[PDB]
Amino acid sequence: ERLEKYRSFERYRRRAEQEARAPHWWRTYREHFVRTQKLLERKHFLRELRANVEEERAARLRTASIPLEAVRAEWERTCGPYHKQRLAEYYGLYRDLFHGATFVPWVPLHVAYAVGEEDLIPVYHGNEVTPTEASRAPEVTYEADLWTLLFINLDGHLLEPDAEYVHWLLTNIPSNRVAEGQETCPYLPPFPARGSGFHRFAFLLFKQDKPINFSEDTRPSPCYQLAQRTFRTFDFYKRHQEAMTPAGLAFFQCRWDDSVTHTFHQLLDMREPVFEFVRPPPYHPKQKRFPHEQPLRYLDRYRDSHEPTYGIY
Amino acid sequence: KENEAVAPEFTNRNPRNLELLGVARKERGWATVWPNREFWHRLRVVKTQHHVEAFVEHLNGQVVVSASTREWAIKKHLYSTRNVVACESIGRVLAQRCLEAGINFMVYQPTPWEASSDSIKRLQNAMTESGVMLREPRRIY
Amino acid sequence: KHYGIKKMEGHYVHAGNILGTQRQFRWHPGAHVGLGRNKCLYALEEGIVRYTKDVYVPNPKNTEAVDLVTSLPKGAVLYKTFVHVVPAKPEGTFKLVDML
Amino acid sequence: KTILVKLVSQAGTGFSFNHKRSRLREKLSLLHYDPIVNKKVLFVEQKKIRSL
RNA sequence: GUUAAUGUAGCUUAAUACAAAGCAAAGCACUGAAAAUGCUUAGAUGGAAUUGUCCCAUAAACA
RNA sequence: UCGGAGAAAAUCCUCCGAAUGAUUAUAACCUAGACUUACAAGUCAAAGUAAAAAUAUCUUUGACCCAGAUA
Ligand SMILES: [Mg+2]
Ligand SMILES: [Mg+2]
Repeated sequence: ERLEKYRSFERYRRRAEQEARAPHWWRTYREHFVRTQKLLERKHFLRELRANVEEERAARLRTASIPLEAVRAEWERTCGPYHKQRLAEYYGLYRDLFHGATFVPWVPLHVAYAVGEEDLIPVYHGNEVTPTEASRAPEVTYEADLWTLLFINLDGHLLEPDAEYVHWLLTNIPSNRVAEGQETCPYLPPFPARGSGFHRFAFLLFKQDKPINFSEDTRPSPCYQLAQRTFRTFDFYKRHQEAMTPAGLAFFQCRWDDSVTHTFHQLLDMREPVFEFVRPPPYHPKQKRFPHEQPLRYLDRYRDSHEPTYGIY
Repeated sequence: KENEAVAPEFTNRNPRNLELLGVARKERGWATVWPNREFWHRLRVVKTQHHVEAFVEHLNGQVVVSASTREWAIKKHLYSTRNVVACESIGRVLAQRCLEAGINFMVYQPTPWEASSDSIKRLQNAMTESGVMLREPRRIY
Repeated sequence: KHYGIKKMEGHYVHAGNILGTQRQFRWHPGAHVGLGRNKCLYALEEGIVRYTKDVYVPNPKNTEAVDLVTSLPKGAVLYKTFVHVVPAKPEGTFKLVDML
Repeated sequence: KTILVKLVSQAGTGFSFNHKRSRLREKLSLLHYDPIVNKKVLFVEQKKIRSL
């Protein structure tokens, strides 16, 4: 009786939700399925905004609105890296590319694929872009002041599961200008096979201390051999981990498209493969000579062919 | 032809390949408890004494998309932390983040009294107009 | 009759297998486990059975549970026993059907 | 006391099903699924079968 | 002068990070009252270390 | 004969009830896998299809033969 009693449902709900998160000795569901200058500046603006009567009037008249672009730019500078890191880990980029190592993104990298001439499709984290839209190389811009920019097909390999294909890699990029990068790998369009799901493509940016000869990494131009596009980021960055530290991220998802047929035929010059999603066969207990109290259908579950046979006759 | 060598079985490792296809399992039990856990992605809206928040969380429990008045950029342009317009705005902020993240389908579980609340109705209007769907599609067996 | 636990914890269970019978709710459905009108518990997936304790939250609409839940003291909340099955197989895989 | 009665479909088909009603209340009439037409239609009481 | 001091907002040994947090408390509406519910209100790190003592503002008693 | 409570899985052991009734916005067809059980009878149910815009809750009888009723 000493303890007070919850007066509303919400109080119990929130307490229960917190209770679940805390560890417990008994078995539970989770086990199995699992500076000061700024502050002074910040306060001044808030008092100014509070003083503004027009803001108060608009709020109580429920007509106010907020500029999206300004918030987006502010979010990127202040705490965008923290949110950006979450997405990469959720999509498995860290575990599959760096074997579990984590690097916080810092440069608000920007990419967009030019569509025709009037418009250009942006490439955020987790966006969906068709292979046709990615036929040509995109426009890349970032605030710097060397660099290496890299492309991967994380899950598009057709023979070896671990390996991945390069689209193009520029090295020895000075400052922001990108035309000065060495074209180690010429650009190729995405080619995800039909019926094989969603593939994730990643944009990587590494800070370069001093220019390094990537002669071994360089691929011939033009190169249409898949045996040469295969590589591993983990070992690749191991040989350059002294002068290379990642600083950028951007990825998108793409499905099959008609252009993919052209890529496999015209330049890859091979027959395109087709994949289908197959479910495991249904489970049936072992067959019995006498199926007591089972319907006539019992015999159908164990037959292979649907057409009659006549044996010796 | 070297290029024509292909393994019999493809192995996509995308953590969201099956979920987007619609062929991934959703937990179907919890018939004596509220709320139902048969969702790929769920939206939780929390109202505190001084702040209002909203999260998108996967079944395992990891938050993927989050918007909160605690975020600095939001408040500096925000007159009041607890307003009907603020609920609309935080929803609009969340909506844009979801679309770029690619989370086009979601589910919401408003309690009866909370559902009647005008602010929540306004928030739903913000999400639906932005095009985030508040009911997931049925699984394909 | 013979009310009891048909399938004990740590046993491979196929889809449709009945796990428990009960006149009253001694156990509650959990993950991938359904309810029969007679209140029996069956498995909705192939996997391993597990018994675990967990917090109980009722539907808002039902009166009796809400009345009791709010009346509980601030210190703690009531618990219950839940049943879950852990799936043990991938639902499907991709295979090469044709080269065109 | 209660009486068992036969409800007949008014779709032109002969489909019927048996229901229960207390002898005190009026004759029953209901909506029900008609398999032959594959639609919901009215069923109207036509005859008495037995008293239970 | 020595103690004792009291030193993020009623409370918290919230926090120093990507926020000065959570809770208590307040107004109006909703008619038995209260509670619940919806819409609203007002706020603080004296200030450090170093944390899981100063430090001076302050400070009764010591004096 | 069947069901509920104690003894506690024995009894000619200690008790109460049942051979229904009320409300029903009307609850289809088809089908993996299981419980219960000497036999016979009795329970629960994914997916698919169909009507609609998913389950009616209260909670307990009788084989075969042989005669009925109508369409
Ligand atoms: Mg039998
Ligand atoms: Mg079904």
